[PDB]
Amino acid sequence: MQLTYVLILAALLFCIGIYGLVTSRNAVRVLMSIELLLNAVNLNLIGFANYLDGQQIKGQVFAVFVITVAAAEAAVGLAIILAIYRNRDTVDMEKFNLLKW
Amino acid sequence: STFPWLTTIILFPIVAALAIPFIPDPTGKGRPIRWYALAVGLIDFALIVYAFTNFYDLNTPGMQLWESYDWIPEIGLRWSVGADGLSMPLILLTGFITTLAILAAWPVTLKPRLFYFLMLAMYGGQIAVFAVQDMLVFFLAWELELIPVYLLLAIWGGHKRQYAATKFILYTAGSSLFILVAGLAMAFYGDTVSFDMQTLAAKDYALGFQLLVYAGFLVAYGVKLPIVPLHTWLPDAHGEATAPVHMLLAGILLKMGGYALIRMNVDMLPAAHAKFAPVLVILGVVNIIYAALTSYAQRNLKRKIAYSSISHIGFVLIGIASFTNLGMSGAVLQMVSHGLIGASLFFLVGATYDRTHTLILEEMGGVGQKMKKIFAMFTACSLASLALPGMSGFVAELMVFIGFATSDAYSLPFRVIVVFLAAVGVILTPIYLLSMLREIFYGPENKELVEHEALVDAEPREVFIIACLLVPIIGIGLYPKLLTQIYDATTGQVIARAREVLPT
Amino acid sequence: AVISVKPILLAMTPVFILLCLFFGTRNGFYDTDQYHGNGSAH
Amino acid sequence: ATDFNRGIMKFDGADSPAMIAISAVLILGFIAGLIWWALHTAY
Amino acid sequence: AVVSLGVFALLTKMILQTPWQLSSVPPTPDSITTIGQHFFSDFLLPFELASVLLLMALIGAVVLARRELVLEPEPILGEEVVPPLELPERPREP
Amino acid sequence: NAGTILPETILIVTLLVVLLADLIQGRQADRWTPYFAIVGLGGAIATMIPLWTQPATISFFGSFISDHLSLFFRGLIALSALGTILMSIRYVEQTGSSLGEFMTILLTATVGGMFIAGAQELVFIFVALETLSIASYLLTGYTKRDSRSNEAALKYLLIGAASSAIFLYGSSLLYGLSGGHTQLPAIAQALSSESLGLVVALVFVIAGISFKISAVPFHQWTPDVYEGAPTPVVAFLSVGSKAAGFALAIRFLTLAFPSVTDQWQLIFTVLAILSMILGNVVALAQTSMKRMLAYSSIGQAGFVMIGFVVGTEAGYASMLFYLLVYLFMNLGAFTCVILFSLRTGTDQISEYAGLYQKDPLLTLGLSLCLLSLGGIPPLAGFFGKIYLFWAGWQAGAYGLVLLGLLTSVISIYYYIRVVKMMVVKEPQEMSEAVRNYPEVSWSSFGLRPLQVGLVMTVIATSLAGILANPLFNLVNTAVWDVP
Amino acid sequence: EVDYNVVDGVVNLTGFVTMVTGEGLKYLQNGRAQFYALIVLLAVLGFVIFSVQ
Repeated sequence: MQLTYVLILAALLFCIGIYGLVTSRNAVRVLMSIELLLNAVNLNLIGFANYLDGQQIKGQVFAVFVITVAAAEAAVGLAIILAIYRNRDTVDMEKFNLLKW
Repeated sequence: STFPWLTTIILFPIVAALAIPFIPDPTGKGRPIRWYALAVGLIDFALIVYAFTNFYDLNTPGMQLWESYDWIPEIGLRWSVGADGLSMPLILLTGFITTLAILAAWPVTLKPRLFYFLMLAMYGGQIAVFAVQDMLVFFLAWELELIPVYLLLAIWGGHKRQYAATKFILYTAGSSLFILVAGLAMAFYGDTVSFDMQTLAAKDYALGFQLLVYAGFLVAYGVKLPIVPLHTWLPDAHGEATAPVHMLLAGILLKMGGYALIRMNVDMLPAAHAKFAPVLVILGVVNIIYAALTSYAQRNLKRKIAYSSISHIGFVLIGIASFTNLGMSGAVLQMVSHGLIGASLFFLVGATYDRTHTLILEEMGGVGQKMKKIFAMFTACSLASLALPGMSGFVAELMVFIGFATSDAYSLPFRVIVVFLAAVGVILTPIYLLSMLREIFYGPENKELVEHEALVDAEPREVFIIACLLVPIIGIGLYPKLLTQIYDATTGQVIARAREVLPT
Repeated sequence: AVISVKPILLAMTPVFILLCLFFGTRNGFYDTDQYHGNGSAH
Repeated sequence: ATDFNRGIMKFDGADSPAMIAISAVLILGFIAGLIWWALHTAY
Repeated sequence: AVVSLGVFALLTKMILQTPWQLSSVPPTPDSITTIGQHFFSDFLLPFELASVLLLMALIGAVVLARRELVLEPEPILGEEVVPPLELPERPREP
Repeated sequence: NAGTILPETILIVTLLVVLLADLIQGRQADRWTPYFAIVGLGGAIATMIPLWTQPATISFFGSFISDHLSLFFRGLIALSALGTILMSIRYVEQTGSSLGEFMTILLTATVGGMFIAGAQELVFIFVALETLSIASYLLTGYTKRDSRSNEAALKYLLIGAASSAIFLYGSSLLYGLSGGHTQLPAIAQALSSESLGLVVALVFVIAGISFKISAVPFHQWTPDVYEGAPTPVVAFLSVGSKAAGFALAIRFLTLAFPSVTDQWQLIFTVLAILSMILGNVVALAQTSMKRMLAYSSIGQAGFVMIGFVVGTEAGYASMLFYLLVYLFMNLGAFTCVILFSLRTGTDQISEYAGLYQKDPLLTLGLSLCLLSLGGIPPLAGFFGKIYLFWAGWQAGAYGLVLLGLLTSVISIYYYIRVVKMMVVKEPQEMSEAVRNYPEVSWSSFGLRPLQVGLVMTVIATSLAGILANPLFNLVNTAVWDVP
Repeated sequence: EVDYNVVDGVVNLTGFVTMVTGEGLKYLQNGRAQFYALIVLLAVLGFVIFSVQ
């Protein structure tokens, strides 16, 4: 394990999150696929902190704030789905195309 | 001398146009707002003749009301105004025809608080074009009559107002952008970022650059002055309109597209003129023959004279692009004389149509039996537009034919054919004018006279506005040095600007 | 030896001004029949 | 064009779209034939 | 599947060929002490804004998911009619 | 050293006072609590005038700068939330929602955008961008029983949190290309090589920078957020959440990437030559006013980038001033849509037809804010666009101004179409308000803040171009701190 | 008739190919917010092939 192998792990963990962001049909599976993107920018970030600037970690501080944002973005993010499910009694991203043109 | 005179005339209607919603007593139709807008027109025409008879100081080339106030030093623009010889006939004309356009706007009770606001705002937005010596104020003032003249044609217009109003704002704001583009092209040339109309003329340009600016200016000035490929906005915007609005379009608004050709395509770009000037006179010849046959074939009455106004304009092109002091003095006199003639025609189309309600020219016949003072007035104004001598229509076209074929610029096989081709308009203007007079007034065959056309009259106010406009038609046509002395010395330098370049 | 336009314009201004303010008061037919009414070319 | 064939001296009868194109090429050809004359005949 | 495979092949070409300046020093001198002297010297204003972000995320996520058992049929007022807890621009098709 | 974030910590105190009054008093507090947020936002503007003369300190150990540009963009974002609270005092109070809980999110997105304009580190940009973006998802779905705001809350989240993941991937590589160095002036001395890693770090951050401003390959949320969201929120996401995105584009691309500079002047050209096209031609076939004003602000964001890509001292000063007068147009256009939507329902075009004899303060109001957006003289948006094309024509860019002019004529057609269907339609062609206008009062709850919110913008629309010589010197002096 | 149909036909064609350009990109948005996430992600891939050469 070197610096390079963490980045190709992070660059692959990003693009499974992209594939779930575009293809997934459940409204909640898009939120889990967003969280994969917000871990690949963490796995890139600590891996940039261990091998570069190891003495004063500016990446592991910046790795803390990404977790707290994405925990606050998934707390907001599921409040929205739970407002839709009380009005539209399904969660189907091919059913929310009523603001078409 | 210290008092800002031209800054007053520009801003005094627009300042006093805003005091129209505060005028009291809306007890029914708008009477007190009709009289306030008329009186504020007249005391600005008095301000033009006070500033002209005391301060103009003629037979001097240049501006004599020169007030360069600082506005925004970052862009480099100032508030500069000034009246030279190519503009001071037209400041006087604008203050004369608009004050009658308020007086011809008397029967309007549709939206009279809104009508006289825009017309006073258009009275300031026309004097401001001829007066300013700048380029970002000139583009301001060019499109300052963009929104009031959209609304004057859309609310008080015929049928197909809205198709005529939005074809016009899209075609003029869709062509005013070349004023900004070419006005910025000369401003940044060299090293100075000067925007005054003097330093942009006194700057030296290259020849290859000058043909890009001239073709940019030509489309921006071929729309308003309707050079005949770029003319389709006019007979809708002039065809579907009321007579008080129409006097401001055909009387004055076409003259800005010809005023700006003399200022900014002959002074500033002389070697651009001398390369693409014979295209103008061919676009001036076809301006006469196309628009006189298009006027004849039309049966809508307001649309016949609307296409006629393109034809009288066709001598401004031959007058400008002939490099002679009598050709250019015959073009400026064409712009003044067509404004006085075209306002006196376009008032009486509305004065006829308000009684007979048709404009179709087939259901008419025997209109001259009922109304006589309308018939006697519409004969004297249509005779004025025949280029008939004793009126100013003939002397404006006499100098163009003489001025063109006396220039030592063109070759002889070209000058013979242009004078032979432009004089076909002499035959063609009595064909449609007199057949318009004949198929409305002359005849026994009246209308149904029951369902439509229940009334006929001639108001004693409406006889004034024609007899107010027929005085300076005849008074210029009997002694044209009543006008030629105003712009003798300034036109004599524009031709002196284009003579030293001419073998090119 | 030209007739100047300034004394013929300044002497024609205050007759043009005083005649519009009179001829506005005198009009006919644009208040009694007037079936054009409000909309001035409809 | 039905309002252009108003019941006075017009309606020659040649308002067909086959005539509109063949009237255009002579009229718009004469202006273009006169402009191309001008840049070579004047100077 | 083409954009996700496209981004992945794009990023791997970026990762390998870029020279990183990796240092041979020993990291983490007790990284809870040098991560806490960052929260109150340099990363202080992101640390105080994390408090403002989290309070807003509790005000917003409560009012978008709670039950409307206070007053579901509440015709509050009117100039023209508006339903309760809805934007007044009523849906309409031209 | 914390005297430079004093404009924001008057808003954080005001955030809590308008929240604590909601729990203590409970919807009887909405009679007085909107006017405390006005004196908090106005108190936040009033303390930058002592800071405007200060010599641009760099406070908080290098994490926040108080330059002249950071004082400017912190003024518009507080002013846009000042204009929004003037609108929303009756609108969301008419929905039935609690009024204290709406302003606590709105005065958090205000403090979010005030901290983007002066941020200097890669982490403080991201958190401040998050708290503006997190609060913007909650406001667009705040009505919560609409079946349109529900589907507009979710279209903004699955793109916003997506583009906040693309933006973080470019922030993380920018930390990795340099040897650490999360501050923005410390980055630019460390990277100068213009390799492939710097370009992927550049496009990944302008996929999140140019999402707040809605450039046209990333514009997709804006027409579908703007017709679903509550209308005062839309009035903030078009001025406040665009000045916050345009302030980040100058604080990032001129600090982090001055080595690569021929490329982000070329990517933002393709975002400029294409948002003027699709902002303006697609707004033609729009019926709703809130969806016409959606495609305007995509296209109006294309005019601002003409001053951006040229890169002159008159270039950036021309995009700062155009945002200064764009605040006086969308907050006067959206004021009148709100004022029309409260009187009658379905505020859409071809229902405005038949005005000018029923509520002529609206019709005079909405006209001068729609006409100025099309750039007719003498209003503010004529003088705003002239300084753009004077800035575009000064240094190259002969084709950017010309595309900004042929599409400034198509913009005339859809603004006039509302002005057509307000003042030219006869009293036999009105559909709603056929004696169905509510016989205007300006006496109920919060209507008089709306009346003062419209008159002080129409006055500030018509007179901002004639009186532009103060504002031209306030803006040109904010540009000497841009490299 | 060459006035009303040829030179009026060109001016009434500039106003026709811009109205049908508007109704062609009105269909660019169709709802389905995942499709909006493609164009954000495709343009990220586009500008990194655009700007490296």
